[PDB]
Amino acid sequence: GSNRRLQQTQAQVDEVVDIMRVNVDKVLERDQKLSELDDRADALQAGASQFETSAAKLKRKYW
Amino acid sequence: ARENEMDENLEQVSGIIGNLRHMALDMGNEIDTQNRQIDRIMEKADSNKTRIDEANQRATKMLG
Amino acid sequence: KLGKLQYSLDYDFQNNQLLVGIIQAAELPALDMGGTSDPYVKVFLLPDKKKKFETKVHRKTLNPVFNEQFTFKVPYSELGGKTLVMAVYDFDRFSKHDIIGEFKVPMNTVDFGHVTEEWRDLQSAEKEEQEKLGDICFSLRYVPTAGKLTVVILEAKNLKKMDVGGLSDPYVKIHLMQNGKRLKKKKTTIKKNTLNPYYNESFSFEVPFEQIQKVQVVVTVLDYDKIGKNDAIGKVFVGYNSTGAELRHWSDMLANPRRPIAQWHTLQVEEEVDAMLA
Amino acid sequence: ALSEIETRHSEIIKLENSIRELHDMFMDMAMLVESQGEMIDRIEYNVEHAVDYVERAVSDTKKAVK
Amino acid sequence: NELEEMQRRADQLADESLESTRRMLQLVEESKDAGIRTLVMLDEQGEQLDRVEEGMNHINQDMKEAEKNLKDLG
Ligand SMILES: [Ca+2]
Ligand SMILES: [Ca+2]
Ligand SMILES: [Ca+2]
Ligand SMILES: [Ca+2]
Ligand SMILES: [Ca+2]
Ligand SMILES: [Ca+2]
Ligand SMILES: [Ca+2]
Ligand SMILES: [Ca+2]
Ligand SMILES: [Ca+2]
Repeated sequence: GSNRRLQQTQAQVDEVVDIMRVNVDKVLERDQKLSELDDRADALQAGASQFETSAAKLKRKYW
Repeated sequence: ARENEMDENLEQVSGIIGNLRHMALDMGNEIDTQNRQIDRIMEKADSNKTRIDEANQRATKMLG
Repeated sequence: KLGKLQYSLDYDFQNNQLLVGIIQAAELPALDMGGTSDPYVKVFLLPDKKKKFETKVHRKTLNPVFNEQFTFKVPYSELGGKTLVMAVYDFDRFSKHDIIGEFKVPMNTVDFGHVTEEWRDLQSAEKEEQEKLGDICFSLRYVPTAGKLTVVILEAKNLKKMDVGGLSDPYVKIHLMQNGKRLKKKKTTIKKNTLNPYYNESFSFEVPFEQIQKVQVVVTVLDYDKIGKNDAIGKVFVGYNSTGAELRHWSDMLANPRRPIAQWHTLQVEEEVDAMLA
Repeated sequence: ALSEIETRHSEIIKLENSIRELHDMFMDMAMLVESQGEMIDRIEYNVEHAVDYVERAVSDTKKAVK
Repeated sequence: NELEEMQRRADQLADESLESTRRMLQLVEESKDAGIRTLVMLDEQGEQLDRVEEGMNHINQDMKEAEKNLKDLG
């Protein structure tokens, strides 16, 4: 039918709307987790640099 | 007939919308797996942060 | 040599019809036999695929006079989207009827309120490369240190009809070829009854960076037939002896390590591709 | 009837608006994924520098008890 | 009367619906392209996340070795 094509297409469209909305919110959560992992990564490399400095001190001191 | 061009546009739109449904689904699955992966990476990040901080603490204490 | 054509044009608003006049063509090349040609004029509307009209055959004349008129049942509201095509053909008894020269008038520029009649110099007709076969998009990612080649078959579109009475049953088979020998044959799933199949299927191979410039990747789109040998729709190849967009994508994969590059590619005919595969 | 063609027109425009919402949703998706790609690039940078610094510290601590 | 205007109203509204369908086709095509690019970006970021996790693993092993060396110095 002619109206049935519209109803089917409309149903599929709204379905992909729901799915894509869930996906977009999932990408919001992913953005939060990536900001947190960004901060933890920067702080981690900073502390690793400090531990490299202290390790250099202890090496040049005890060797 | 113009109604024929309209219905053809409707059919093409419908099929493309279905393709967008498959794309949305695979996309969602990949997003979920990458979120779990980010969780693992953050756990390892906290563990390595603890180890590095403790090792630097003892290393600084051994000064002398 | 560019000839001339004298045409008439008028619209009948009462019966909603297009009156096309073929008067005479002038300055025709000496095609066909020696000295004189055999011209006949085929007239048709560009958007419509309706039955093409053709004038009478005039024997041995470079300046033929037709003085014929045709009628096209066309609504005036839709005529804004149409274009009139007048093609002057040459007649050959034992050979293909070579076209002498055609030209087209867009109906959006014609004022049918006043009777139209014009001389127009003919132009050499454009030619199509081949029937529309289709495009296929996929991404290429290469990491030299591990030697892993990730080919993510993304999708395809505008594929040619294969099964009789139906659209297509497409699937993708990638062959890793070298020295004219098939090595690894991978294939994707069958997406039934579609002209725009979607895969998003990742594949992987072993390619050391010492042989990267000596391997060929053959992406072949084929149609599945329930019974019999599955006819092939088209195929492309990247790597050695690659040309144009293929060498472009390969160069992008080489210039971009540890990163995927998504790209479209125009399918070519299996015969010419297999010919380009030395 | 003009009521029939007009209602058909209304349903068609409704489908168009739904497809517009899905469209803007897909574009927003691509944008967010892009920005996340940038942040991921930065995280990868920090992690690599952490790999280098950790490797240096481990080398020195290994060479200290020698 | 308004009979002619009614017929032309039917053809006009039909034209608006048809062009609406054309707009639909363009919009779903653009959505299609943006979706594909989104998928490829997700692949790149995914492999990058894998190599980042493996990097965190190597950091963990190396830092464990340095912890052992510090326990030897102690
Ligand atoms: Ca969360
Ligand atoms: Ca969180
Ligand atoms: Ca001839
Ligand atoms: Ca002849
Ligand atoms: Ca077939
Ligand atoms: Ca078939
Ligand atoms: Ca396009
Ligand atoms: Ca992954
Ligand atoms: Ca992992």
